[PDB]
Amino acid sequence: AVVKCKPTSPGRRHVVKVVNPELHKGKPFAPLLEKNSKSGGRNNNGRITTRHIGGGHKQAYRIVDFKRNKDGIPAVVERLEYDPNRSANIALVLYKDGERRYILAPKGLKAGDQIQSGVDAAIKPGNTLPMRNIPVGSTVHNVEMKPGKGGQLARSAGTYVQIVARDGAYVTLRLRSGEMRKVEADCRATLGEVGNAEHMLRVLGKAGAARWRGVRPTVRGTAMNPVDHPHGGGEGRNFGKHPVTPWGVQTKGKKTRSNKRTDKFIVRRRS
Amino acid sequence: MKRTFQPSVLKRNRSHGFRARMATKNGRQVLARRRAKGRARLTVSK
RNA sequence: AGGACCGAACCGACUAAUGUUGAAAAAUUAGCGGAUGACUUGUGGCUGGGGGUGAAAGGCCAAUCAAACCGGGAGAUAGCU
RNA sequence: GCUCGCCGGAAGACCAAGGGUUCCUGUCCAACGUUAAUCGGGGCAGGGUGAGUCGACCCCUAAGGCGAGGCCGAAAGGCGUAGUCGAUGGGAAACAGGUUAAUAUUCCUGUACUUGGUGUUACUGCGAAGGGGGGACGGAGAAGGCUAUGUUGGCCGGGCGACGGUUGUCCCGGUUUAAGCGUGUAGGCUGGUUUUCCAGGCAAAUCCGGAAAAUCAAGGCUGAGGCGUGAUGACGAGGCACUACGGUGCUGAAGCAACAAAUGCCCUGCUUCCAGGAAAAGCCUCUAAGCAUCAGGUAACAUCAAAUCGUACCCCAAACCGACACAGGUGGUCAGGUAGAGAAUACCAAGGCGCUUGAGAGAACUCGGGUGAAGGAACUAGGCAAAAUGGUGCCGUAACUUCGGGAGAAGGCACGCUGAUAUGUAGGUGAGGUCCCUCGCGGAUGGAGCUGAAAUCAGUCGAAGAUACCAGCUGGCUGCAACUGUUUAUUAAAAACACAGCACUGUGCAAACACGAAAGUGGACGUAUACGGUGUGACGCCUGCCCGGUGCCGGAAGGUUAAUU
RNA sequence: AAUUCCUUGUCGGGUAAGUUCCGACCUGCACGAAUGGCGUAAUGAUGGCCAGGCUGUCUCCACCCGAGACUCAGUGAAAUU
RNA sequence: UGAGCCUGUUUGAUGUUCUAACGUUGACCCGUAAUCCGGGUUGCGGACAGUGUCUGGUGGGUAGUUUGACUGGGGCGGUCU
Repeated sequence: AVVKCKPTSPGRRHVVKVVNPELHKGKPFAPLLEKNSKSGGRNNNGRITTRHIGGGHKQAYRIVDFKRNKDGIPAVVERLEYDPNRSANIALVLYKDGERRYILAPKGLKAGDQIQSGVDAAIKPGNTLPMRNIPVGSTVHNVEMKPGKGGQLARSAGTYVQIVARDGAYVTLRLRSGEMRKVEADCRATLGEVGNAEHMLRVLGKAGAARWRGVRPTVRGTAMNPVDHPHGGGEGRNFGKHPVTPWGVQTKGKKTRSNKRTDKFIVRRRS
Repeated sequence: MKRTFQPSVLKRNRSHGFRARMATKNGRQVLARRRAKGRARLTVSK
């Protein structure tokens, strides 16, 4: 649900929250945790290579299963959980042989449901099959790009992909950007779409909210001196030049892709 | 008012010590220069 | 509940007087702002000079910065005093 | 030696970092000490630091560093695997009294605890570089149980007062005791036991995870305080005999109860929120290769061991960082009384100091302060500086508004002391005595003793009762930036920077982009509801016309055009 | 008008007297729509103007309490020439 | 399908197909007690991609420098045979 806050303070006047009562209140499953340290945007030379990163809350990593092997064994859903590393919720599942795992939670999945993977599974949300075995015209998420590698497309909150055609050993997909693409028909996918579709209806409200997530302030190039940026200088407010990046490359229109190795798999670029 | 020099033995020894000088090719050149000049104290280590 | 209110410890530096071969190569006395947060503090670590870092003042990098310090080319050149 | 003054959340006491003999005793006054010096942190000589339990060393890892083979690079060299280092974090064990001129949880007296090696006896399936458990973790809030510690009464010893009174409802002092061992309470969490089966934990498993039956309803873990012992002991005002002025030998009274009460402990607990809150070992279990007469495991006794380095002194300062015996800077711990909301402020306790030139006089002028007839901003660029308001309870309070605010708006009234209601009220705490029951640190009744607000009525003193310290000035019209925040260390704190929100554009993952001759690394253990660049800057109503010039995006017919031949 | 040279433009308000201030007119030297246009409650050690209380800021200065300046004894500098 | 020689031969261009050079930051086995490295088996690409030498375009991202004299001061104006 989406809730507005009341204006008891100027920092609270403009806050909208997404509240979900079905998420677990407790500690996560321990045998599937690891430590994760912060970088500040620095590489092994010690230099800043990506700007505006630093600080925030401490987080631990949850091992999620993007391969979805283990065909033939049904699994049941135990609970849904909050994860600080991504923008989608996760789910804990228990197999009939006594094994536990974390998976991405689709839309409409509760506690007490069943799921399966393999060539001879049913067509229902949460099940996994190779795309050679899925009817054309379907909506899927968590799609592989090589057989046996793991999902790499449509993993964010509310996203999905469409199967548009099949021809020979390949299938054609429509992606969220508007692109049409080709992939081998032996790849795997999951039925449905990713949940938590209200994630984009939240307003942060104050600068500290962005600071809580590890984001540092942005300084405009027009406010610097000529020795710092191509946009600096002036007696007052002056621009008089075509906008460029901090390293002298034109922004606002120029294209940048160059990869002749993969050009045979793009059918039509995004419009 | 706070000033520039604030002592610490561990940091002193990790920065300018004998083993630090020996760990690198230029530090050995510092040691050779000082030996050729004939200094009574070669490094900061006691 | 809150980048909420009044106010000590703690962190700052808006006004005036003194001081200017000072008690002090930037301070003292009387007032002043924040004070559960984008807060403050101890120990260790990483980024090196046409390079770093910068909520951006050409600011800071050991009382030195529109290109640090030390040694060398070196007795640079000086139609000038 | 007697009097006076100053600090007392410090200007007292104990440490880490840093320094290194400044510590104690004898002797000297040339130089050092902003003056004299018989004195000194000065010169000279001698003395002083005692550990199985405090620290370091040692076992274990974080950020990061180095790195056999390896990949890459004109040389020099760069990055990295198996490994090995690195605390600011995890890992066994000790208390009270006495003593030196100078050391003490180390020396002496009394009473304790922990980890290993070897031997004897009695029972017995042991075994890891591997599997499982544990260690093991955020912010804020509330109120119940306690202790440190304080006040008063009872008890014991002493006193009867330099000037009116003081055998009493009077005055002064003391009333202290640990670790360990036994008991398992206020309280928190969790159903217990047996049998059978199984695509999981690389292989195995009696251990963990999962499924199906029967049976019992009470089992288990954690836990402050109090009580007993330790203690017929030690300490203790004072007395019996001399003093080297530091002290010796002996003796030695009382040593209880009530109330108030922490920011400390139960609490790594409980309730709630989103920004979702370290690693490895020590420790408890499970088996594999292997050994099974052996070796090994559990318990009881006897004996041996626990090495090496630090330990003096200063530590908000004359011993550290500032060239100085410099009005500056420097992290942790302890927290008495009266008034007070308080760690503010005033006066005191234990304890520590009067800051290393003095003595006179009482001119102009300069510095820091107190008071002012009549007027009340006439001063000045400008009410600059000064003067003024200031507490608690109650009455009462406008335009405008994003409905939260504006608001402590503005402007008012009461306030000391003594008596009664009530020889101390409403509340709080709680002993004897009487019953109940598995019998205990139990339940019900009961009210002695102690402690104790606020209000109303009638009186009374002064010019003044929030009497000292402490402690908001208020209202009306307008420019700029929505707001909390940031910045020119040392003449500029602002309308400048950032910000939540909005829009354009790039980017299909070996992503775009950035650091790198390269190998590689960040972006990210992320995947278009994601990530990078550019401009505007909460919110409300909005954002018109121009593609001729310079950029960017698409086209490919015609003209011009490189190496090469 | 943080924008207007001519300019102290012209009219109204506030004062005994107002080149600054508030409300209007339009002759915009040389405003104007994300190098954004017009508004806006709350907030500000931010710029401008008017009131009450208060006063040694002032007419115009007078007295007092402390630290120096002055005299005695000890020590004992500086810029410049 | 266009050019040379006596239908056949030599040599260009365009378009399908193939595997054996080359790529793999897909899966499995070993060195091994190892998310680096090498070898082996198997999928997917495939003479494309990528690197060396030569060559045309773009290139204030970075570097080395030039930007005259007379003159009732200099600049603006005028001038220099």
